[PDB]
Amino acid sequence: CPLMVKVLDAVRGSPAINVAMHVFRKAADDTWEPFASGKTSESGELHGLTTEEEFVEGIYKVEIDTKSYWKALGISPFHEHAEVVFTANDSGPRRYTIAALLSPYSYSTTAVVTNP
Amino acid sequence: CPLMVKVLDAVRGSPAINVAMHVFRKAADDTWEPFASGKTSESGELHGLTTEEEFVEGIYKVEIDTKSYWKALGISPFHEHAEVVFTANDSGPRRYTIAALLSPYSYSTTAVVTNP
Amino acid sequence: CPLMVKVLDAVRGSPAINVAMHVFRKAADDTWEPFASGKTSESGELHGLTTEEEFVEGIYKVEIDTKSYWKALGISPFHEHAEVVFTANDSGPRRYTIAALLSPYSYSTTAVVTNP
Amino acid sequence: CPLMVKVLDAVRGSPAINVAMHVFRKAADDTWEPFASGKTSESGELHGLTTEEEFVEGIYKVEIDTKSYWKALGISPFHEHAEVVFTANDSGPRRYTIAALLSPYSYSTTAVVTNP
Ligand SMILES: Oc1cc(O)cc(/C=C/c2ccc(O)cc2O)c1
Ligand SMILES: Oc1cc(O)cc(/C=C/c2ccc(O)cc2O)c1
Ligand SMILES: Oc1cc(O)cc(/C=C/c2ccc(O)cc2O)c1
Ligand SMILES: Oc1cc(O)cc(/C=C/c2ccc(O)cc2O)c1
Ligand code: NA
Ligand code: NA
Ligand code: NA
Ligand code: NA
Repeated sequence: CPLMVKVLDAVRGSPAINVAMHVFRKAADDTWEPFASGKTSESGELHGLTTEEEFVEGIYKVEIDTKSYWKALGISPFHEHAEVVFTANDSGPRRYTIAALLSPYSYSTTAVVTNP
Repeated sequence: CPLMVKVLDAVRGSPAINVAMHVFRKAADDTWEPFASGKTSESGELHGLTTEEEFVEGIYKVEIDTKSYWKALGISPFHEHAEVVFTANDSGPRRYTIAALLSPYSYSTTAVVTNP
Repeated sequence: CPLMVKVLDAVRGSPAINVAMHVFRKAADDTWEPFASGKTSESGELHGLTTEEEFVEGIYKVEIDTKSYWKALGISPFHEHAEVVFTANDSGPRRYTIAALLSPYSYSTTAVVTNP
Repeated sequence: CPLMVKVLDAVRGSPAINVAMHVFRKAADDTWEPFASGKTSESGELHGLTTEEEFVEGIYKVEIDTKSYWKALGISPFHEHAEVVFTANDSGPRRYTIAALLSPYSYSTTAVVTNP
């Protein structure tokens, strides 16, 4: 799994389940092209977004729909989404885990990058 | 101050000085219109971005050039930038402080929203 | 200010007001000796904890009563308290700002250390 | 696994490997009794600290030796350790994952609490 996203809920102390996210890749004309999308599982994880062959060098954006998550819990949050923009694979293939820890007015995000 | 941004360095335990950022506002066609910009002071703060009259309801994006900050310290960071996307002023004017705490592979952000 | 503590609420997007904390200093027998205390102001800040002359080399512990803060909001939090343990003044006086960003099941803390 | 701890490195974008930690439980006389200890694996995880039978209701403290971790990388960090103090199992048995995201002058920590 070259790209995995894990989302945690800092209010409830749980994985953030059924969180939608969209991945984009910067095109040659500097526009954001749709790349992949999905929803987190009961473990707060989204696996299977891409493959080694498809996940080429580039600038990628993961846009996590935190707003819908909070609104479904009756909370009016601050952010429209949490987004993570990064260059991937520019020194050869790597495995990326993007983690996001969510609160209504705050988020933290980190990356774990491993060389297979 | 209708909109202030404060940036902190989690590696050195200091304000993040001379950090550049642009602020955009979403246009009716979903493109990002230039709205404000600047760089952080020696206190890690950027004041004077906008005025109360100009800062009306909209979706705003603060795009913080964290990559240039880390590169100046000889550190190859994960993110291209840190971005904070939020609706502002939908219930009339508020004062917004956006804080960002930076590490090479991670950032945390929070908002303090106060009614004038 | 030799030692200041700032506390933020990640659920409500506000300073964390009226948050109680005690500061201890490690004694020669490894017990924690009372050193300072107070509660945060309407700005979420606690100033005036110590003076430069009294604040010498030692291991200090700031114990922030986050549990009482969340319980006052009807929220059952995870932590008994947030604690920040650090050596201070080992290279002579410095000014320390300890910031804590609170959620019910999570907290983040950072330090800003400045040379007078 | 009733208690698991996961530690991540925000500077290097990696699991925090070989991080020592000590777990204590508050005794009837309000002292901290040694409860368990171990070191994180190559995945940054420490499993097997305790068992369902041993992990009774109580106040627990996880003290993560972040100082030695940073010093081994040539970094003089701010904190002596990162500590997590919490009541466990007071409504019946739960499974706890404690996560900590480490930087030299900052740490974030969260808990995921699940009912088996
Ligand atoms: O506490 C810490 C930890 C750590 O990993 C690095 C530093 C200092 C970094 C640094 C790099 C380049 C430069 O021109 C100046 C600097 O201070 C301080
Ligand atoms: O943006 C958010 C999110 C969220 O989950 C809760 C709040 C407000 C909480 C609250 C609770 C008790 C009280 O007396 C006052 C309060 O404001 C605001
Ligand atoms: O651990 C963390 C995470 C994070 O996202 C922010 C902070 C501190 C933010 C901050 C905001 C306003 C202000 O006047 C001062 C501040 O330090 C601390
Ligand atoms: O306090 C924080 C802040 C933050 O941004 C992330 C975490 C947890 C991240 C995480 C990453 C990979 C994984 O397999 C599991 C995880 O829990 C904890
Ligand atoms: Na290359
Ligand atoms: Na409105
Ligand atoms: Na010294
Ligand atoms: Na009980």
